[PDB]
Amino acid sequence: NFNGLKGTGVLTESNKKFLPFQQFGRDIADTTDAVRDPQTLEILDITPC
Amino acid sequence: LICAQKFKGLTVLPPLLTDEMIAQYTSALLAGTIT
Ligand SMILES: *[C@@H]1O[C@H](CO)[C@@H](O[C@@H]2O[C@H](CO)[C@@H](O)[C@H](O)[C@H]2NC(C)=O)[C@H](O)[C@H]1NC(C)=O
Repeated sequence: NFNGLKGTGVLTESNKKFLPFQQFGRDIADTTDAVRDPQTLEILDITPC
Repeated sequence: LICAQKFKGLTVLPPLLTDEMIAQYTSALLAGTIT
């Protein structure tokens, strides 16, 4: 739960190129697939269980 | 990534007959009708 970003699954490590103003990540199915942690500045990827 | 976004329960199953066996049947029919 990162500021209302509730979900269920594992959080693997992703290293895709983003923009400083771009923190969210969506997909074709309009689901939150890639996220940026709010405290620390790395990138996580939601993968289901 | 349109093929790999199938996390939402949408699976594609392979056919029982593979391409090599289908081609072998095709060659068998061709041989039977030529010789
Ligand atoms: C969040 O606030 C903490 C202090 O409460 C700071 O984190 C420190 O950031 C410096 C960066 O120069 C590190 O050297 C320290 O080790 C950090 N301390 C920690 C994590 O306890 C900073 O202001 C903020 N941190 C982030 C990651 O945004």
